[PDB]
Amino acid sequence: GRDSLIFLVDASKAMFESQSEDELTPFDMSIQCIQSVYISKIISSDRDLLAVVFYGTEKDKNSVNFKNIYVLQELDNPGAKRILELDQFKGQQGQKRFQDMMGHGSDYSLSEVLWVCANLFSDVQFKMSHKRIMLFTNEDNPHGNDSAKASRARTKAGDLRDTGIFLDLMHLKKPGGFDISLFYRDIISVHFEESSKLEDLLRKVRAKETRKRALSRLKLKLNKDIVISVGIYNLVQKALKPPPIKLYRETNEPVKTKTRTFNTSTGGLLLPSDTKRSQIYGSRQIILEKEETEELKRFDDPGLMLMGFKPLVLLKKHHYLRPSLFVYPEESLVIGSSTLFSALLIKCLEKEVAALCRYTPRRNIPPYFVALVPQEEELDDQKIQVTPPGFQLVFLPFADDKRKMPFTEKIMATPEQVGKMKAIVEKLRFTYRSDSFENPVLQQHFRNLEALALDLMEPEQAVDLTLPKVEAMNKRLGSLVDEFKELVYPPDY
Amino acid sequence: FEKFSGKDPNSKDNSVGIQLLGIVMANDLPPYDPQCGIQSSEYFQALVNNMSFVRYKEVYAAAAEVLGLILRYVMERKNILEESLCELVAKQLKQHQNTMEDKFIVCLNKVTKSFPPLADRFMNAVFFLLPKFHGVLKTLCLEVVLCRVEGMTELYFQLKSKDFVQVMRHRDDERQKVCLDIIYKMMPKLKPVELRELLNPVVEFVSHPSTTCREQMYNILMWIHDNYRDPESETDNDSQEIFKLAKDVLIQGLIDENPGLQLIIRNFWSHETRLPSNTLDRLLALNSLYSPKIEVHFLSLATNFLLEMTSMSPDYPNPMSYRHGDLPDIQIKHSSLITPLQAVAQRDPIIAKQLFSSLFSGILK
Amino acid sequence: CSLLRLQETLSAADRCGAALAGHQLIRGLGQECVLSSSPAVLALQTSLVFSRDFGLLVFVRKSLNSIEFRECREEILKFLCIFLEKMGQKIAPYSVEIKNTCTSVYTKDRAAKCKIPALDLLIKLLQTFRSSRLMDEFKIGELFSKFYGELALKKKIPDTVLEKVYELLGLLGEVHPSEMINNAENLF
Repeated sequence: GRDSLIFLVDASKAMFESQSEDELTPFDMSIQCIQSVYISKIISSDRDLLAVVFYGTEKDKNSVNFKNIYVLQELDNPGAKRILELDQFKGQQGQKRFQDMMGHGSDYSLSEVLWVCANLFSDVQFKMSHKRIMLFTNEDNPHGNDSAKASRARTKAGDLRDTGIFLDLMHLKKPGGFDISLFYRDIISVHFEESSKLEDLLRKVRAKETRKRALSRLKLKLNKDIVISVGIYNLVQKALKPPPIKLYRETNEPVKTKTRTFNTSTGGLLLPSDTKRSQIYGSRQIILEKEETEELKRFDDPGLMLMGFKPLVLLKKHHYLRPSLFVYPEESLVIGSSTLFSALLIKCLEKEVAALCRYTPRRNIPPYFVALVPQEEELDDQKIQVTPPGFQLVFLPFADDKRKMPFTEKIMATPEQVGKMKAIVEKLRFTYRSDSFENPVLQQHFRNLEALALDLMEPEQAVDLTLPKVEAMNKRLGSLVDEFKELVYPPDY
Repeated sequence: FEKFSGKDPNSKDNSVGIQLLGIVMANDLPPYDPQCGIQSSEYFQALVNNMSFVRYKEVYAAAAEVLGLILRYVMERKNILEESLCELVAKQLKQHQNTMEDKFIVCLNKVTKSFPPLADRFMNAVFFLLPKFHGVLKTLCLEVVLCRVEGMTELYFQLKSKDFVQVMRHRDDERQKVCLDIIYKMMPKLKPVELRELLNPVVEFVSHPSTTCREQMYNILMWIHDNYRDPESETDNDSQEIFKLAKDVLIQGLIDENPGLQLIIRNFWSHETRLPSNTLDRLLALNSLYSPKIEVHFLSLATNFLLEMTSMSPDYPNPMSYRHGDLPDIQIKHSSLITPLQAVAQRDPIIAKQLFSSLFSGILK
Repeated sequence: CSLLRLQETLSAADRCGAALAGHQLIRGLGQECVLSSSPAVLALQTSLVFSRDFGLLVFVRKSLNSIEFRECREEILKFLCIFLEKMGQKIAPYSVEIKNTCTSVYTKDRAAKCKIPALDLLIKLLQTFRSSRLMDEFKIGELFSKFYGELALKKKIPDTVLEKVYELLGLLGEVHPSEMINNAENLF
């Protein structure tokens, strides 16, 4: 449920060495990779557990008590001085000191290493799912000498994949990024792409957050006589942080502050009995029970009702407000809405018609009128899903929505502009994407925490464009905005 | 089959059919075949998927009874079609394992009870499984460990030192312990020092509970001790460091308490093995293993031993008014009866010293 | 001894963290505690066994923060409240000692309540609480009674442990001393 993800560096010998190359030991590149995912799960803050281990080496860290290994850490959600604790390992001083202080390279034996790290899959005491491992190697030859080691590769390998446990080798630059194809299968283990490097890892997880989540499950009675139960889902919440946590000063420790009510006149206490929930205006104070309030919500019950069918195009935006998060109607428990819900969306979409509902949130609420667009089902060859089949949970518009908005005259433009304006926008347009879109200015703080995480000087201080780039603005389009400026006006801004 | 066959998700109607089907099949190589393939093959299938069907166990023993015996079956006759059908039941299994944790495998396993004699399909899973199930806490060690370990059986022995090292002391906990007991069948296996390192718990945790543990434990401490047998051999010094350290244990096992049979087979072993066929020296080096004792009543033991020995049966064969007929009884009949009467009498008591005349007579004479 | 040695020893090595090790420890020696029982030998032999494992665990898990040992005090505290009935009396040293002890085990729930365990914590303390009680105390309890009757006087908590919400409110009634009784029956 909260799963496994694993760092590993191969060792024969020369790997922790740089191949005498003048940039880095690709070993070290791997080092910052480890840094990058383990750090990454600071941001993503993933109850997935992470692994740091090496092998193939001089001394050992393990419980399996064999040559050419080191544990680094056991499976973990991260730690600040788990980060720091591993932070020694950059730098040639830290290359070496890391190496020798631990000892660096002698021999190894492959599938031995398999059940090594696998036997870090032993380390699981908890609920995990994903078994995912990464070897760091340029190794062209595991060995030529004992091909019984090779049979051991092709032997235990299939076991460990069959173990559901999956390690691959990303294209880490042995020359050509690798030149080897040949025997390599064993070494390695909703439409997307793949990459050979860490940078993708780096930025991709710079802002990243939770993955496996579906929890509170409501229903929809369609009519009074027929059934569906409805899965509540958050495509997101407009995801925010785990928020500021109380820890006292020098003690550093959680306050375990509590709250109740003393009497605020006499030194006595107060109790929910002793108080109530009031509205007050003018002269009259008026007091009614926290109960009385919470059940004044009551109309029906948490649950949902097909309230009808509407033109989809009937409302585009005259309007908009707090989103649908996405309810997928459950079909395992209640199926046939497999079929029902299926052809529902089929034809209602065909009708450009939608199923209105009155949604009743959890432990009641006052419920509300909200449309449900049938959500279509979009999948390509490898099945990118932009539209998981379902409903758009479409809030209806209401008085408050319209509580105010002005109306007055409008003076209008001319085609003389649009002739240029269009292509002007063609310079201002970009094909956009699903991706690289956020409010990082909050991200920057879990950068600021990446600090104490590594305990270093300045953050990653990475780059997303949520802000426009001038060279392109003044580049592709140019100053034709001048033409527009003096079209109808000498502005002085 | 027909009757039964066709049960489905949440179908408790299987329950009868299954229970039977096992019990039926439980008879003796279902003749003219069960027709489980012959009237139709996929009677197989139904039985199989049926095994899968749900959390509800019932399939287990059923399948088990089926499947374990199913191979035990197919030996005496055409073996084939039974076979791969398993492999299905595997994929069934391998799923169940991978699909979700506990009930799935553990079922598969108590099932697999009758299953084994083809392996890794479960094993190299159960490899992590079981220990992770130390992760999964309680009776897995039983149900699991049990299952796996009789899974291990012949010709795994190697990494046991590792798989098994992941646990045993990880429980004091008890009634499972049959396992910790059972586990050691290795006569020529783990012989180098690793084994002794493994012997470290041997009587550590065997002490207090129902000795039912002790029974087989020591019982193989025999097998292994023969396997250590050091008669002026020196397979190694350390070898004999065991072999003795064994003996420490072993004669600590010459101490019976509640079960006599402890000391029974303990002894008769001591006889043909720990002893020669002899009186006199046996009396001598008898003492040899008495030193480490630091422990009492033993005297009775050594004695009574040599009371059995001193006459195996050269005793009664060589035994030396109705009142006028007791005259010859108190005139001439036999003195032999005394011999056991002595020992038995004399076995129980406290300071009895007649032992000591036996001693010195057993030497000074 | 194996009771006592194995407990204070293995439990002692456990002070670096135990997990299953301690718990089954707590189990076996604890559970095989009573199933192995004899008058004389085992009865009062325990009486010292129980005695000095009292003196132990108060210290031990008192120190221990939560961790594994929330579950260690599952194992124990269950074995505790059930080992109350072992001795209806001869309790006095362990009467008072366990009194402010399990008082502070309320406090151990007070460090971290809820989850799964801390339920089991206070819950097991509750049957730890009364069958313990012979009367035989005055303000050794009554003191406790006061701001127990505060600690439950308040504190939104799980639907489950809510027994404690009312737990001691009449158990303090069995504590006859007035003015706290006044406090409660006014409040209750």
